[PDB]
Amino acid sequence: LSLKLINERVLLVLKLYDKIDPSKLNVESHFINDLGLDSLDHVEVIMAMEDEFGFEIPDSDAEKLLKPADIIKYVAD
Amino acid sequence: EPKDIVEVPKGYVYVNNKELSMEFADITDRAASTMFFGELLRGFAVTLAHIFKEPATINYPFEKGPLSPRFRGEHALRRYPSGEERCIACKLCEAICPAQAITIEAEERADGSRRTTRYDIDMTKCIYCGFCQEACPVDAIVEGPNFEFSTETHEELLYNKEKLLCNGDKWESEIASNLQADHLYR
Amino acid sequence: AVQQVRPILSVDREEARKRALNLYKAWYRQIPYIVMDYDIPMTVEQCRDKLREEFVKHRNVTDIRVIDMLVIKGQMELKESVEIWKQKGHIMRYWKESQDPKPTDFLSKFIQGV
Amino acid sequence: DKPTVRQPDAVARSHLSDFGRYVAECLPKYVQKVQLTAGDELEVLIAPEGVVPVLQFLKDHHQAQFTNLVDIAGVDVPCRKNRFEVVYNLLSLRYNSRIRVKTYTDELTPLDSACEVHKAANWYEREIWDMYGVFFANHPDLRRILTDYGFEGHPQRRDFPLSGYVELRYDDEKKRVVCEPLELAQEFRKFDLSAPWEQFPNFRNANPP
Amino acid sequence: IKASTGLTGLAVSTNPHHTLSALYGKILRAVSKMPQDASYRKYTEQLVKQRADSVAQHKDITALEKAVGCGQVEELIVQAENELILARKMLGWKPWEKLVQAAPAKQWDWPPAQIMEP
Amino acid sequence: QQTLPVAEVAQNLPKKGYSPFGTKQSSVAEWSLARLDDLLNWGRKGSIWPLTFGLACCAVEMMHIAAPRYDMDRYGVVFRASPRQADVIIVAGTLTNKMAPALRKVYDQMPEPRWVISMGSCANGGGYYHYSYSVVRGCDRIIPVDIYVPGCPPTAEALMYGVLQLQKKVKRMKTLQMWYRK
Ligand code: SF4
Ligand code: SF4
Ligand code: SF4
Repeated sequence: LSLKLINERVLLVLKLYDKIDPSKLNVESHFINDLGLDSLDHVEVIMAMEDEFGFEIPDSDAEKLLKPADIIKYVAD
Repeated sequence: EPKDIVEVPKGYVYVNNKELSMEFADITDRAASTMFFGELLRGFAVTLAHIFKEPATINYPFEKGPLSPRFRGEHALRRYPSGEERCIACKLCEAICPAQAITIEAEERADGSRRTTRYDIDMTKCIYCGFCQEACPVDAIVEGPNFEFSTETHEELLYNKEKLLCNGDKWESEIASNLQADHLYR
Repeated sequence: AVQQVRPILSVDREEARKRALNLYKAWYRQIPYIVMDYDIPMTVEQCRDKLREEFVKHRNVTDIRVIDMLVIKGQMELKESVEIWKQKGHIMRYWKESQDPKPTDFLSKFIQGV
Repeated sequence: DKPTVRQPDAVARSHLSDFGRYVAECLPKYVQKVQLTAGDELEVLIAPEGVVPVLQFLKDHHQAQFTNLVDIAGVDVPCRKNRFEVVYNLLSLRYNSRIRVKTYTDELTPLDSACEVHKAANWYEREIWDMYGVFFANHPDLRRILTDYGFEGHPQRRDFPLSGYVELRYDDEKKRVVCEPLELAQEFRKFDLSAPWEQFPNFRNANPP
Repeated sequence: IKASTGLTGLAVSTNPHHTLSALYGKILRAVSKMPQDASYRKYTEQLVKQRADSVAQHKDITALEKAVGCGQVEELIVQAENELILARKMLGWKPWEKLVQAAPAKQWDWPPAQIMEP
Repeated sequence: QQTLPVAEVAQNLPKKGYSPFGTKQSSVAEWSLARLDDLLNWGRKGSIWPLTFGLACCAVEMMHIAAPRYDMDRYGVVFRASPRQADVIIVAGTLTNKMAPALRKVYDQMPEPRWVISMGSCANGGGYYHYSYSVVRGCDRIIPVDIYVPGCPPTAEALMYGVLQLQKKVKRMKTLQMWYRK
């Protein structure tokens, strides 16, 4: 559903997010290993992402999210 | 009289036990009061009656009291009729003071008598319990009759020995009279 | 040196890790309300740092029962702050603003005295 | 023959002794020990898990009918391994008697709340959590009841300084009251109230290992 | 019939003889499920018989209260409603078993913090 | 300590006069302000409205000052509830930390000129709980204090004597006479 619109949003959240670099900002990039974000920082991003999309992700739904690929696919719902 | 809804055992009094009669003689009596403010009428008689009593007010400060010789008030260090201070820095008063309001430092005087070089009471910490005057073995410290020593500064409520000694001279006549009239009980 | 004990809230470190993150959610959601409803100098970004700064204090904690207690107390404050039972003074108490810095270098402490 | 010594109430002592044993048979799983205090008052020392069972038994059993829960006192003893003890004072109006139930817990281990049996313990348990730091599982809403909001620590533990760590003052810069590290004009003057000579020989050899 | 119970919020009971009889009957069934050697089973089973028979023996509630003492018939019901709750709850706890938690050393020692010389 | 004058010495002293500023003003403008300054002080002196704080067991003896025996109202003292209309605050009791922000605010809401009275040892210096972990060691840490009434609790007359000290303190304000020099 409007995947490109979804993709630009998800990647916008990361670029809009601070303490991160737009380098390595691919769909396959790994948050805690490649992007190298603290597990607290990880929560800040995804739970900031809920603001732009206006969704509400439970923890058991939020835990799966490990990559922008996981988010962007999960976002499709 | 109406009956009691609950029978009463011995050694017990009930406050709302009597039921309400249903005879016209009584219902009308309740109705009349409920209808012409009868209950409130006697309430108004009582309050008006108090207009015609001497009010119990006292014209302080011209008239004041009454108190008793046991009254606990401001502190004062007494002294013997010779003039020598009674306190010997035994420090019983310091140890018993519930509020720890007393600080004493003692030193061998020049003439060699056990005496205080310091005796401070923090009147903003004292509770006027009176344990100090009960513990003093020589009646050195007493709670004088004075109860009018409000100040305008916190610092002025911390008494050092010179302030306490001054009180023991200003109030000496009355303290000696209270102790005489009260020591036998104590 | 291990002993059998009764759990507090969680049974596994992973569940404890899960609970702690939720407490971060609820606080991070709540900062915008606290700024509005308290007459305090601090802004959302400053506060959102204070949340990060202090969750870091308990960085080396390992025992799940200790982590449970921190989350019990951590949750209690949030309810007392989601409500305005905590007054303006108490919220700013998290910054210790009144206390001025005490230098750490030896020469400064020596000159300043103990 | 001697007026100063208090006269023991033997009849009340007799009933409590036998009924004290009675509880021991009915609740073997939990009742560790039953003892009759020198004040002719019964104490029932239970395991930590037997709180809700034992309290239920005393309130509902025909013979006990300890319907009225009066207190929940907490006692801190750093010497013991389970430093925190919790004491319930129950009253039985129908039988006109009092019984005490004690239990022990650690700093961390939770203690099963007894709001169910006697929901008079709604606040008493809240106080215990606040004052000592004993957590009560299954409580409706545990929360500090006495100390200041955001007060850190648990004041009534024996390992807590008397004056606390922080005072309050008003700072006209901030237009609000601020907390600073404690600073007393006059220290709390200790007194060493320790007698060098033992006075109560009956307790010298008491409590053999 | 009592006009009033005398206690606020406690209503006079209709057929207290039936209500008690059912409750005592229920208790003996719940108690029966418990192991025979359980001391609680021996006491309530003995007790409830002493209460149960008096309920059937007497047909006048005033006479019943004297025969049993222990409060008004309304309270007698209130009591009986409890041991159902206790007896039912206690079939889950199984209190008759051995001591669940052996006491720690010095955990019931008073006065505390004294050197013990071996 | 300055002792009182002897009768014979005092038998010569002139009558004190009401105003504490005397009638020795050099100019008309100064003298009018002095007399006009008395009019203010006479007003504020007459009607001092406490706030009905009543925190702790000094509060009970703060009721008996309004009781018929001593009758605070004789002096124009009238208890009031709202801090807006209240002129004086009688902090009577132990001001604990949980209360401390509440007293500060209530005091701030009081409009000037506002005077504070400290009743009893608790509010004076922390009193019997001076060393407690949850007690403000005296209300002067939080709000300025204008009169300290010692006691525990202060006797009813003792507080009455305190109130009269506040009247005398009010009586000698120089709000206008100091504007002229300013
Ligand atoms: S009256 Fe009591 S509290 Fe006051 S100084 Fe004496 S002993 Fe201490
Ligand atoms: S008890 Fe009496 S003699 Fe002893 S130190 Fe105190 S005042 Fe002096
Ligand atoms: S100063 Fe004394 S009377 Fe007043 S509140 Fe404190 S303890 Fe009570």
